This record gives sequence, structure tokens and C-alpha cells, in this order.
Amino acid sequence: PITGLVYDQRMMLHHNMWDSHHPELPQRISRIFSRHEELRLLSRCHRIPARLATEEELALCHSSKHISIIKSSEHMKPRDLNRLGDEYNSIFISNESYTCALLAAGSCFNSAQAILTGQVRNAVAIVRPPGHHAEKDTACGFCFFNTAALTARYAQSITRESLRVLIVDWDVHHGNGTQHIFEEDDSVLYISLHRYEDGAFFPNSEDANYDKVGLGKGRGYNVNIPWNGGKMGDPEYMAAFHHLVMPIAREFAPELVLVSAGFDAARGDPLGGFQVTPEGYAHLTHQLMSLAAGRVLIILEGGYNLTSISESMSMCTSMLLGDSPPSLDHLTPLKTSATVSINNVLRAHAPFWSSLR
Ligand SMILES: O=C(NO)c1ccc(CN(Cc2nnnn2Cc2ccccc2)C(=O)c2ccccc2C(F)(F)F)cc1
Ligand SMILES: [K+]
Ligand SMILES: [K+]
Ligand SMILES: [Zn+2]
Repeated sequence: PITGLVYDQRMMLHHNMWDSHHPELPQRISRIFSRHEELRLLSRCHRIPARLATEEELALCHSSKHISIIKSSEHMKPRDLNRLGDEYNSIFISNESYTCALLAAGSCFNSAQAILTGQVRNAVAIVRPPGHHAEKDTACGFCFFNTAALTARYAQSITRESLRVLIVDWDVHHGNGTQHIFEEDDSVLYISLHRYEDGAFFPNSEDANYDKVGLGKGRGYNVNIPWNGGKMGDPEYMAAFHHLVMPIAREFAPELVLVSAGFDAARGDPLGGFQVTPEGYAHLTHQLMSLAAGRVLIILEGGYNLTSISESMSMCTSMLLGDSPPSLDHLTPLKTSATVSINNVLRAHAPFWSSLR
């Protein structure tokens, strides 16, 4: 009946040498951690230590070339750090970035291990830099290594190769890297909700559309729920969970749930444009706790309003600890385009999931 928590201030050391106001700030994690103290949640959790992922562990999802290049940045001079970062889509690199990315991944490995050994029931990981845009062979979108994807493979490496892992990605952006890593895999079900705007929203690829259902034996195991033309919030996320996420997840019957928990869909975010409330995130967390014998690991991804992410993630930890879940209005009408999105995903995935037929 225990909730784990991992946070290590060393992950603040990754920083933008050329724009100290870049939104992926060191204080994202320290603000969330401080809010857990203010709300007296920290002392209710079992503290799980951070550790470095090993290069062998990184190779569970990433190419040797990509690992080597990011590793090479540890000792680079500033001009070379600037040039390397510019080779990617939306990446800044400091001499601490590689080690911080290793700590983010290793923290989540230790948390998954604590869950799978039964030392804790569930856990929260207050880590940065984020991971879900990172691909097998490249960094992208503030992300170096795909922490959630690596954690799924790490869990499989200690319990069972075919362990059924559900990754729910509620960051406002599509986790292109996670989708691609598992696109042909039926042991890892990837479900993403994300702003799409017909491809106008970052990362600006049709890979995020509802018709990308997976490949080969992975067909049906990639669920994209894309939002267009509306300021989405609690009603739309609750509806997507009710009609799509939970029916599919229950049929898949995961043995471990990882949440790619960005908080950039939150009210107040400078980028997301959405209005999911802390109660909304608590509702989603509580729903996921009904799966996988409660084995849920919440992993910080994006989210850029420091006050919003601190309150939102803290409310998720409150749910993991067993606090009473919020009651929300399931009768509020959805934005009209959200109904269209949900119907498009249902049509795309009904061939693969009997719960949708
Ligand atoms: O959260 C996240 N992943 O989970 C996440 C990951 C990466 C970005 C990067 N990015 C893309 C972006 N987003 N909103 N417009 N564009 C630019 C665009 C213009 C015209 C057509 C298409 C795209 C930045 O543009 C960017 C780059 C450096 C510093 C600050 C920013 C910010 F977004 F804040 F302004 C954003 C979010
Ligand atoms: K997402
Ligand atoms: K998959
Ligand atoms: Zn995001």
C-alpha cells in the first residue's frame, strides 16, 4: 500500500547556456518536489534513489551511434555544444545533459523495479530532461533518450520478455519516439492523447493521426487520440478515457502501466492551449490505478507552467497514495470536434479490439 517517489536535484544541472528562459527549466523538477513537501505528500512516500542508466540499458531502445554522440557532449566546449544541439529539432545541450538524461532513465528503472518487486505498489518520478520525443537514433524536442520506452524494456528485462506494458502518454504533444520504438510490438500498447491541429501542432507529423494504428503484429497496439479545433479540458479527456483508453487498456490487460505524464495540457500552460485541471489529472490517474494490479509509474514529461505542473503532478501522487478521487461532470457536452476525434479513433481501432464492437 506504499507509493514510491524519486527526485534528485542533480537533474537540474541540464540547462540552456544561450537562453536561460527556455521553458524546459531546471526548476520544473524542484518546484514539483517543493510542492510535494508543502502538501505533506513527500513524507507519505517511500523515497526511491536515482541512479545512472547504463549504456547497455540505453541500447534497449537506442542505437550505438546515438548513445555515443550524446555521450560525447559531456566534455565538449560551448561552441561544440551549440553546434551539436542545432543538429537536432529543438534540443539544447550542456555538459551535464547526458548525465541528467541517464539519471532520468535510471530513476525510472529503479521505480519500475520497486513496483515489480512489490516494495511499492506504484510510484512517481520527478525527472528531467523529458523523453517521449526521443527516437532510436536521434534526440528531439527537449528529449535525449526515451525514458518511458526504456523503462518498458527494462521491466521486460527483469520480469518477462513479453510482459504486457501499457504506456499512456497524456502530455499535450505526441510521443513520436515512443510510437516509433514500439510500432511493430504487441507487448507494449502505446496510447497517446495529444493536440494535433491537422499536423499544425508540434511535432508537425501525420504520424500522430488516428489512422496510425501500428504495423505488422503491432497493428492495434498504437492508439493516437488527436485533438483538432478546440480548447480541450476535463470533459474531453474524461470522455476519451471512457470510450477509448479504458476499454482498450482493460482488454489488453497490462501488467505494468507507465504514464508519460506531461502536464502541458494543464490550464495555464504557455504552450498547450488546453485546460485540464488538477482534478482532471487526478481522475485520469485514479482510472489507471484500476489496471495492472495497481502497478502504475507516473513519469514526468513536459509541462511548462511551474505552478500548474506542481499542483497537477502533486494531485496525481495524492491519488497514488489512495486519497479520495474527485467527482467530475460526465454530462458536460464536449467540444464538437472532440466528439469527431473520438469517433475517428473508435472507427480506426474497432477492428482490433472486441471491447469497441
Ligand atoms: O512539450 C514539448 N514536448 O512534450 C515540446 C517540445 C519541443 C518544442 C519546440 N518548439 C516547437 C513549437 N511549439 N510551438 N510552436 N513551435 C514552433 C513551430 C512553428 C511553426 C510551425 C511548426 C512549429 C518551439 O517552438 C520552441 C523551441 C525552443 C524554445 C521554446 C520553444 C517554444 F515552443 F516554447 F516556443 C516545444 C514543446
Ligand atoms: K501525448
Ligand atoms: K505498440
Ligand atoms: Zn509536451
